Amino acid sequence: MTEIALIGNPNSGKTSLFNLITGHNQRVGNWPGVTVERKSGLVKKNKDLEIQDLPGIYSMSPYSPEEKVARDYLLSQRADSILNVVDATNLERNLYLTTQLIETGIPVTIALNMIDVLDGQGKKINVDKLSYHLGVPVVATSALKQTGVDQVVKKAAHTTTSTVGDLAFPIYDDRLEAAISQILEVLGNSVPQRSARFYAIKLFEQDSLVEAELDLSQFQRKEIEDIIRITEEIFTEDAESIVINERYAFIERVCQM
Ligand SMILES: Nc1nc2c(ncn2[C@@H]2O[C@H](COP(=O)(O)OP(=O)(O)O)[C@@H](O)[C@H]2O)c(=O)[nH]1
Ligand code: ALF
Ligand SMILES: [K+]
Ligand SMILES: [Mg+2]
Repeated sequence: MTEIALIGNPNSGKTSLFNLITGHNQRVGNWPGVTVERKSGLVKKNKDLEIQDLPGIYSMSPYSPEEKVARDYLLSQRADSILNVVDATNLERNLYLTTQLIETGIPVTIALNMIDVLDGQGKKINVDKLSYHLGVPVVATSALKQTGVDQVVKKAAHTTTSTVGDLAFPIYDDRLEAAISQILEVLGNSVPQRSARFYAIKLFEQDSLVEAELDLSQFQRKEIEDIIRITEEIFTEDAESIVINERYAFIERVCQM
């Protein structure tokens, strides 16, 4: 059983796609926060695949307990594949979560949803260019028009932890990359090897939840803290700002193409 997880911002159309894929009639509403818990189902056209509908999430640093459900599912390493549902009308903001999903080490396939609205707004995105610069497969989809749904399930099924070798993580400012490497060595075996980069960046971000979940040694805590301090002076900017800016700068470079 291949495990595919529907991850994306709230109101991106995850349940709409789920319902089409599974034949289900799970709750779909035109406001953020309808889906509040996990729901599994089998892919109608390919019964070997199990797909998970999860609540909308703005980032892997959750604000509400509903956002925690999606995060915990991915970090528990249950999912073989991340089907990242992206709102094409709000691309830049949706990609902020995308950068974090890749970092989890679970291969990401993008469903570039609501392509119909984008067509009605008189705009077009070079799908192949976006896919190449992002390092992940991209299929333009519409849940309304029922466009590209089967194709994106197909690709997600072929982009799992079992079929993908080395992954293409988003590369940031080289000065931050040095800090990430050092934290990766400090971390050693305190985290899964697959998700190591995700945790390393979140520890640099001083994410309270990650810090508590990992329960790192006093020696590890001192060295990370030292790595952050030095990198802050190099960047002449606070740790949270460095990462936030570096994600959006990466997003900027990808979108212009
Ligand atoms: N126009 C258009 N609307 C969509 C599309 N996908 C979903 N929707 C609509 O987007 C809203 C959000 O749907 P939903 O599945 O609840 O989003 P979710 O919170 O990610 O599960 C609903 O009003 C759907 O009718 C799409 O591809 N095109
Ligand atoms: F905002 Al939702 F499922 F209702 F992501
Ligand atoms: K919704
Ligand atoms: Mg939903």
